[PDB]
Amino acid sequence: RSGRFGARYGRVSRRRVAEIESEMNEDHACPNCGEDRVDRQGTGIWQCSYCDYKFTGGSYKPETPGGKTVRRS
Amino acid sequence: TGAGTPSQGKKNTTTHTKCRRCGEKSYHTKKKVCSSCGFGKSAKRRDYEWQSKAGE
Amino acid sequence: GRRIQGQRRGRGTSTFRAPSHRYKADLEHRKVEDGDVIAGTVVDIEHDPARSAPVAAVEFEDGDRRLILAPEGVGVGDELQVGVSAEIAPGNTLPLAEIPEGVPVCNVESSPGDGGKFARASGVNAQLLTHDRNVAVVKLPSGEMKRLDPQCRATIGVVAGGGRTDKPFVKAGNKHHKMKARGTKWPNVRGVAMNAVDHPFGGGGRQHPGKPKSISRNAPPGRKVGDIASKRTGRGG
RNA sequence: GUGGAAGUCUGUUAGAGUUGGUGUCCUACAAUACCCUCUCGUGAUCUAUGUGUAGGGGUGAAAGGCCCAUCGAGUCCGGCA
RNA sequence: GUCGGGUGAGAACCCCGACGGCCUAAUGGAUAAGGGUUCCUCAGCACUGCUGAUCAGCUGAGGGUUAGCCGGUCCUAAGUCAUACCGCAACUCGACUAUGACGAAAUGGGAAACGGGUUAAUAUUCCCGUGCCACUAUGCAGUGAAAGUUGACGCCCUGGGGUCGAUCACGCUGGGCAUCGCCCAGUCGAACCGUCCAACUCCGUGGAAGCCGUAAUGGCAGGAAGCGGACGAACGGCGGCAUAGGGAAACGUGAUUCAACCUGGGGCCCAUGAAAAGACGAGCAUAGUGUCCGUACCGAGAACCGACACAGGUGUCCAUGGCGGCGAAAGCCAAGGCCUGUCGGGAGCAACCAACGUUAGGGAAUUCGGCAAGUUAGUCCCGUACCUUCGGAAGAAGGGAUGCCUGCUCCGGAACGGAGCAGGUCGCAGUGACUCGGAAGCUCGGACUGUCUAGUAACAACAUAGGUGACCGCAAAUCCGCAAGGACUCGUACGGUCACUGAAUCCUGCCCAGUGCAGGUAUCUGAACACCUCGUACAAGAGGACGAAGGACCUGUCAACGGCGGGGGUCUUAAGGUAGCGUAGUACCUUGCCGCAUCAGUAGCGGCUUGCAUGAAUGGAUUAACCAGAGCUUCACUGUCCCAACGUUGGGCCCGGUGAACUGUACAUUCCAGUGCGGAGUCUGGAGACACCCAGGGGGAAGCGAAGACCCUAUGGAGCUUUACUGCAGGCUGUCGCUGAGGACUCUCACUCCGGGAGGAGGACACCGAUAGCCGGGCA
RNA sequence: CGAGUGGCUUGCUACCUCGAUGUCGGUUCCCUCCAUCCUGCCCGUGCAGAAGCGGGCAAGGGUGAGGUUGUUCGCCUAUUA
RNA sequence: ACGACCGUAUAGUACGAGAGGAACUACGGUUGGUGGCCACUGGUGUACCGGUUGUUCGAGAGAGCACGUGCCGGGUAGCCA
RNA sequence: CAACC
Ligand SMILES: [Cl-]
Ligand SMILES: [Cl-]
Ligand SMILES: [Cl-]
Ligand SMILES: [K+]
Ligand SMILES: [K+]
Ligand SMILES: [Mg+2]
Ligand SMILES: [Mg+2]
Ligand SMILES: [Mg+2]
Ligand SMILES: [Mg+2]
Ligand SMILES: [Mg+2]
Ligand SMILES: [Mg+2]
Ligand SMILES: [Mg+2]
Ligand SMILES: [Mg+2]
Ligand SMILES: [Mg+2]
Ligand SMILES: [Mg+2]
Ligand SMILES: [Mg+2]
Ligand SMILES: [Mg+2]
Ligand SMILES: [Mg+2]
Ligand SMILES: [Mg+2]
Ligand SMILES: [Mg+2]
Ligand SMILES: [Mg+2]
Ligand SMILES: [Mg+2]
Ligand SMILES: [Mg+2]
Ligand SMILES: [Mg+2]
Ligand SMILES: [Mg+2]
Ligand SMILES: [Mg+2]
Ligand SMILES: [Mg+2]
Ligand SMILES: [Mg+2]
Ligand SMILES: [Mg+2]
Ligand SMILES: [Mg+2]
Ligand SMILES: [Mg+2]
Ligand SMILES: [Mg+2]
Ligand SMILES: [Mg+2]
Ligand SMILES: [Mg+2]
Ligand SMILES: [Mg+2]
Ligand SMILES: [Mg+2]
Ligand SMILES: [Mg+2]
Ligand SMILES: [Mg+2]
Ligand SMILES: [Mg+2]
Ligand code: NA
Ligand code: NA
Ligand code: NA
Ligand code: NA
Ligand code: NA
Ligand code: NA
Ligand code: NA
Ligand code: NA
Ligand code: NA
Ligand code: NA
Ligand code: NA
Ligand code: NA
Ligand code: NA
Ligand code: NA
Ligand code: NA
Ligand code: NA
Ligand code: NA
Ligand SMILES: [Sr+2]
Ligand SMILES: [Sr+2]
Ligand SMILES: [Sr+2]
Ligand SMILES: [Sr+2]
Ligand SMILES: [Sr+2]
Ligand SMILES: [Sr+2]
Ligand SMILES: [Sr+2]
Ligand SMILES: [Sr+2]
Ligand SMILES: [Sr+2]
Ligand SMILES: [Sr+2]
Ligand SMILES: [Sr+2]
Ligand SMILES: [Sr+2]
Ligand SMILES: [Sr+2]
Ligand SMILES: [Sr+2]
Ligand SMILES: [Sr+2]
Ligand SMILES: [Sr+2]
Ligand SMILES: [Sr+2]
Ligand SMILES: [Sr+2]
Ligand SMILES: [Sr+2]
Ligand SMILES: [Sr+2]
Ligand SMILES: [Sr+2]
Ligand SMILES: [Sr+2]
Ligand SMILES: [Sr+2]
Ligand SMILES: [Sr+2]
Ligand SMILES: [Sr+2]
Ligand SMILES: [Sr+2]
Ligand SMILES: [Sr+2]
Ligand SMILES: [Sr+2]
Ligand SMILES: [Sr+2]
Ligand SMILES: [Sr+2]
Ligand SMILES: [Sr+2]
Ligand SMILES: [Sr+2]
Ligand SMILES: [Sr+2]
Ligand SMILES: [Sr+2]
Ligand SMILES: [Sr+2]
Ligand SMILES: [Sr+2]
Ligand SMILES: [Sr+2]
Ligand SMILES: [Sr+2]
Ligand SMILES: [Sr+2]
Ligand SMILES: [Sr+2]
Ligand SMILES: [Sr+2]
Ligand SMILES: [Sr+2]
Ligand SMILES: [Sr+2]
Ligand SMILES: [Sr+2]
Ligand SMILES: [Sr+2]
Ligand SMILES: [Sr+2]
Ligand SMILES: [Sr+2]
Repeated sequence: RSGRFGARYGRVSRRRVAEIESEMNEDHACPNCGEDRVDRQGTGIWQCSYCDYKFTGGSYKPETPGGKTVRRS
Repeated sequence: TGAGTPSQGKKNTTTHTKCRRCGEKSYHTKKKVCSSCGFGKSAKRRDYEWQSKAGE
Repeated sequence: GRRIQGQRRGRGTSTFRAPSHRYKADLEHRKVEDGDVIAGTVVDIEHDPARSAPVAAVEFEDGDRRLILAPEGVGVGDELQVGVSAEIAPGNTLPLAEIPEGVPVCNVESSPGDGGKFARASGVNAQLLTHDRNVAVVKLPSGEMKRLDPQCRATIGVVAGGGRTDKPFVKAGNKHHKMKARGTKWPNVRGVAMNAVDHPFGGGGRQHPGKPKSISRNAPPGRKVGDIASKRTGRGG
C-alpha cells in the first residue's frame, strides 16, 4: 500500500492512496460473466482475465456511484 | 561553469557559411538566410542607409 | 515593467502549447444523413492523452473506424447506435428530443451537429430534465440550467473515468507527468514572490500584495491579476 | 516464506553538481583554473543532435537569473561631431 | 629516466638495444561534430617549438582518398520555406487555410558483402575467393494480388534459449624457467546457402469436482494433466562454404558462468510511450544495368572551441582481459600506447614557502566557531532507547568475532558459488596494504525529493503535494496580433484560467468605517448625436428637455487590501486581540528574573513573561521523517593549543640556455626634531654617512593597481513605485453609419453563427468603422 | 568656590586627502610615556606586633592563565609579588 | 643578562594580657628571562634491520609497485627540548 | 566601534 511512501507525505495522503488502491486491486465481478477476475489495465480501463472482457469504468473502481445510476432511470 | 573559457569549448555548430549569391561567409545554414546580402530572404539585395555616414 | 506570465501565454509559443502532435482524436459525434441506421461495434478501449480518461474505438457498419467519447460501462464487442431512432441505452447517441427525461447524458452538443461541447470530462454528466417542441432543458455539471435545441445530439450515460479527482497527486513528480500532457506552464511561482518589474504584486521588503486583490473586469491585460471581478471573497457570511 | 515497490538508502559505476578549506593560483595552466573534503546518482534525473521563442521582447521551480567573457532592457551600425 | 651505440659540422631531449619506469573507461581501439591536407615520401633548420635539435603538426617540393551491397542519396519527426489566398500605406513584414518542397551522415525508419591479400600513404572501395540485392530483358511457371502482416516503438521486475569473452578438465603444438615442477602463448576458419526449434497462439484426443504449473503471478467442465498435431526464433546449433583463407607448428574435445542476439511471464500510469517511405504477402533460369556525392589525417594535457603546441571545455561505442572484491570500487598486472601533462646541470641541498610524514606529557587550554587535522571504518554474531504520521527512528547506542594450515559437514545439478565444524599454528597488529560511519543529546528553520544568484549568496529564499478564494456553459473566462488572424484547444466545470497559503495533525476569533471588487438603486448628478428656445436671411454661440455607463446613496464581501488602540467602571476610525505562542531569526530596555550546566557560561536549554513593537491561510500552534541550513552540550580523538622539533617531495640558492611584465617629473646614503596647505628622503637645524654587490623578511616612499562604488553637488542618466503632473493603449457604456419591413413590439431580406448539404439558430441586434462619457502605472 | 596640566574619551571646526592614505576587535613584533599595580629605598599613622591606610623617590625588571560576549570595556573564576 | 618568589635556620623568639606574630643575616629551591650544549631522558631519524597485507616477476630465493616509507615494530649518527 | 538615518 502506501508503505512504499515510507515516512513521507503524511497520514491523509497515503491513507487515501491505500484505500483507493485497496478497493482498486480487490476482486471485481465481471459484468459480462460474473467471475471476480476484473483487473485495471490503465486509467478507467478494466479487463477480465477470464473471458477477456475489456471495458470502461471509474478511474480506480470499475463502477462509480453515478455510473450505477444510469442503469436505473 | 563559467560563461567564458569553459563555455567556449561547446562551440562546434556550423551556422554561417559561404553564400551562393554574394560569396561572403554569411549564409546561415540553419535559417537558410544570408545576413550579408539577404539571399533567402529577399530577391532585392540587402542594403541600408545606416551602412554609411548620413551625409555620405 | 515586463509582460506578466499570463501575457506570455497568448503568444502561443512552445512552452505554452498543448502536445497536439501526441493527441489521438477529436471525439465528435458521427454525422448521420438520417434514419439512425448507423450502428458500430466497440473494437477496443484506449487511453486518451488529452483527457486522462478512456476512449472507445468503434467500427461502424459502413466501414468507418473512429474513436468515440465513451461513457462508463462500455466494453469491447458491445454494439452502439447513433441516430434519431437509436435504442435508449448507455453508449448510444441521439438528439435530446428522442431522449427520455430524467436520463444522465454526456458530450452534449451546443448547436445541433457541432459534435458535442458539454459534459466531456472524467465521470461527469448533464441531466436532461425537460422536453418540449422548442427547447430541451439540461442541467450541466456545474449545476446550471441550460436551454438547448431539442435537435442537439448527446450520448446516454455518464463519462468514463469518474473519481479520477478523488486520489491526491501526493508528489510534485505526479503533477509533473500530467502537466506534460497539457497546454500549461507548470510549476507556479507566486506573484508576491517576484520582483516589482514582473508582476503587480512583486516587490516589497516582505511578501504581500501592495494592493487589494479584487481587480475590475475592465482592467487591461497585464493588470488583471489576483481575484478577477470577484462578487465576494473568503468563506465568511 | 514469496514478492520486489520507492521523486527510498549506501555508492568518486557512468554521469551530474559543488558545503568547507575562506587551502593552491591570483602579470594564472585558466578573463572563473587546481587539489582534498563534500552533494545527487530510477528520476520534477542526466545527456547529444535537431527544432522553436528576439530586445520593452523572449525565457525564468523568481536569483532582476539567463538571451554567445555583454543585461534593472543584448549586439551592430546609424541618428552623432 | 640511465648505460652503451647510430647519424651528423654540431646531439640531455632525432634513431637502435639494454636496464628503469608511466597509462587500464584511459595516456589503449573505433568514430560524431569541428578543422582542412595537418596524412605519406624526399630535402631542409631562416621561421614556429617554454632550452637544444640532425627532429616535427615547422619550411620547400612531390605524392596520397578507387564502392551496386559503408554513409549520403529515399522516408517522414518537432518544425521550416515557397506559391496561392488574405492583411498592411507598403514590403524583404504578418496569422490561417490549400498545394508543393524542405527538415535525421555518430544516434529515428531503411533492399543487398563477407573472409583474406596488397601500398610509403586507400581499402566491406583495389586484388583473390565466395556471396547477395534491386531493376530491366529473354525463357519456363503463375493468375493469384489484397485482405492481412511488417516497418512500429514507454517504464520497472523476471524465466527460458544462446554466441563471444573468461574460467575449469584433459590432449596436441611452441616458448619460458631451472633445487622443486611449474608458468605463458597457440590449438583458427566468415558472409552466405541449407537445415534444426524453445516460447507464444491454436486444433484433435482426453475427462480432472481438486488437481496442473511457476522465480513470482497463476490455470481449469466456458474442459485441467497426459498423448498427438498445426503454426512458429536467434547476430544461435548443425552440414556445406573449405585439397578457400590463415598459421612456424598443432591445426583440440568436453564443461560452467553466459555480454550480444532470440523468445516469453509479471507489475505500473490523474503519465499511455512517433510517422512515413519501404518490405512481406507474391516461383525460378540466364543476361544486362547499378550512374552521382563522401572516403586522407586529427578527434585532443599539440590537428576541434577557448588570441597559444592553454592543467579548461567537447558527443558516441569499446561496461566481459588477469588477480582482487559485493563491484564498471581501490591497489597490482596484460594486450596496446608512452617516457612530449617536453629545459637542463650542481650544492646533505641554509633561511623561507607549497604539499606531506612522525612527534613525549597534557588533551580544545587554541578559535567567533574543533576552522584544519584527526577519530570511526569492510563483514558476521549478539544487542539496540526517547519519540513516531507505526513507514520509521536504526548501521541508534553498546558488546564480541575476523589470518594461515590440515581434515571435513551442510545447501545446490554445479561453479574456479555460498553457510558452517574440528584440530594445529604465527604476528605488536589478520577489513594487516587498499577499500572502509566517529557517536549521542537539546533548540531554531523549512515538512519531505526537487530549484537558484554561469563568475563572492545553496539558505530559512523559489517549487511542491495539500488547503483556499476568484472568473467562465464554450459564439465562454484568460491571453497574443495594427490587421488578416492566433495560444489555451484533438480541451468543456472530475475542465482551465487568475491569485493566495504551503505535507500530516489540532485549529483558523472580532472588524465591511476607509480602500478594492461586486450587486442594487425611488431620487440626485451624468457626454455626444437627434430634438426644442433664443441668436444668425445661414453659421459661430447661449440655454433647455431627455439621460447610458459611472458617481452620490444602499447592500454583500476579510482564506480582499488591511486593522484589532488610548482612556474609564466610552473615544478616534469598523472592531479593540479570542485559541495558541511569547525576552522569540520579533524584546529597545537586556547580560530581564529563577533554575540547569561550568572553577567561572552577555551563550544554550527549561520556566516565568506587563509582548519597546506576538497571534491565527499578512496563517497560529505543533510536529515523526529529511538536511553540505543556524545555535548549544557530552563521550571519543587529536600538534588547534602549551611549544615547538626532526624528517619527506617540489621550489628557493649556484651554473648553461631561453627570457618577459608591472613601474619610472627630476634628484635621491639617510636619521632625529622642527617648519610647511596642519601626515617631508628633497625646506631649516643638527646628527650620521667610504663605493659597489649577494640573500632576506616587507617599516617607509601617506608604495603599485582602479579619474571613490560611500557622502554631497549637477535645473545629470536609468530601473522601479504611486490616490505626483500629463498623456497613451485597453475595457465598459451612449450615439451615428452598416440597416431592411410591419417606450414597448412583431417580422425577414442584409449581416452573424451551427450544418457536408438541405436546412437550422439568431437578426436589424451582434461584429466592424466613427465618435462621446467613465475606469484606466497595463504603458509612455 | 577658585586656578591649571594633558590630548586617553566626547563634542566642535571643515585646514589636509574624494584621478581612494582600506574602516572595529583580536593577533604577531618592535620602541616609548609615567599620572607607579608589583618589586627597591623612604615619611606619617587613629604606627605594640602582624597587617592595614595615606604620602615621597623611582620607569631596571615584571604585570600571567581561564568562562560568556565579535566585542573594546566590563562581569565572573582559580592562581599571583 | 638578569628579574621575582617560596621554603629552612633566626623563632613560636622580639612585640603583645592573649589571640596573633616579625627582622638583620646565612642557607636550599622554584619561576620568568638570557646564552650555550647532547653524557642523561625524550622526539625525529622516507640511513638501516625486522614483521606483514594485495599484486606482478611460474614456485623457492630475491625483488618492483601500493606517493614520493603500502602498512606496522625497533632505531645509529646528526638535529633538537 | 567599524557613514548615510
Ligand atoms: Cl491538474
Ligand atoms: Cl561516411
Ligand atoms: Cl515465466
Ligand atoms: K577621500
Ligand atoms: K551608504
Ligand atoms: Mg472530440
Ligand atoms: Mg508542456
Ligand atoms: Mg507557488
Ligand atoms: Mg526576490
Ligand atoms: Mg508593475
Ligand atoms: Mg509568506
Ligand atoms: Mg536542445
Ligand atoms: Mg533584489
Ligand atoms: Mg588507414
Ligand atoms: Mg603541451
Ligand atoms: Mg605529542
Ligand atoms: Mg582564548
Ligand atoms: Mg571539519
Ligand atoms: Mg549436496
Ligand atoms: Mg534561537
Ligand atoms: Mg528544504
Ligand atoms: Mg555565485
Ligand atoms: Mg545546498
Ligand atoms: Mg495549492
Ligand atoms: Mg487541487
Ligand atoms: Mg488548488
Ligand atoms: Mg516558502
Ligand atoms: Mg530564554
Ligand atoms: Mg482570519
Ligand atoms: Mg504572505
Ligand atoms: Mg572622479
Ligand atoms: Mg549610492
Ligand atoms: Mg530619472
Ligand atoms: Mg465558421
Ligand atoms: Mg512611469
Ligand atoms: Mg576643506
Ligand atoms: Mg596605499
Ligand atoms: Mg613621579
Ligand atoms: Mg624601560
Ligand atoms: Na509479505
Ligand atoms: Na566545493
Ligand atoms: Na532593448
Ligand atoms: Na542457421
Ligand atoms: Na573480475
Ligand atoms: Na625536449
Ligand atoms: Na534524491
Ligand atoms: Na471595510
Ligand atoms: Na497582526
Ligand atoms: Na537538501
Ligand atoms: Na604536525
Ligand atoms: Na617595505
Ligand atoms: Na537604473
Ligand atoms: Na589643557
Ligand atoms: Na585591528
Ligand atoms: Na619600572
Ligand atoms: Na573574557
Ligand atoms: Sr571548467
Ligand atoms: Sr556543441
Ligand atoms: Sr524567406
Ligand atoms: Sr536598402
Ligand atoms: Sr470539436
Ligand atoms: Sr467539426
Ligand atoms: Sr509586493
Ligand atoms: Sr469568518
Ligand atoms: Sr534516490
Ligand atoms: Sr548516493
Ligand atoms: Sr567561503
Ligand atoms: Sr587540507
Ligand atoms: Sr580567482
Ligand atoms: Sr539499481
Ligand atoms: Sr553574457
Ligand atoms: Sr555616433
Ligand atoms: Sr644552425
Ligand atoms: Sr607526420
Ligand atoms: Sr529530404
Ligand atoms: Sr541511421
Ligand atoms: Sr531507457
Ligand atoms: Sr541464462
Ligand atoms: Sr579512415
Ligand atoms: Sr581517439
Ligand atoms: Sr581533454
Ligand atoms: Sr604493455
Ligand atoms: Sr622541446
Ligand atoms: Sr619512525
Ligand atoms: Sr573549545
Ligand atoms: Sr575556549
Ligand atoms: Sr563495533
Ligand atoms: Sr546552476
Ligand atoms: Sr557557492
Ligand atoms: Sr498544514
Ligand atoms: Sr467595503
Ligand atoms: Sr491574550
Ligand atoms: Sr509551520
Ligand atoms: Sr639638510
Ligand atoms: Sr623577497
Ligand atoms: Sr591621491
Ligand atoms: Sr617623574
Ligand atoms: Sr611597594
Ligand atoms: Sr559590554
Ligand atoms: Sr620564616
Ligand atoms: Sr599561637
Ligand atoms: Sr614507493
Ligand atoms: Sr588501517
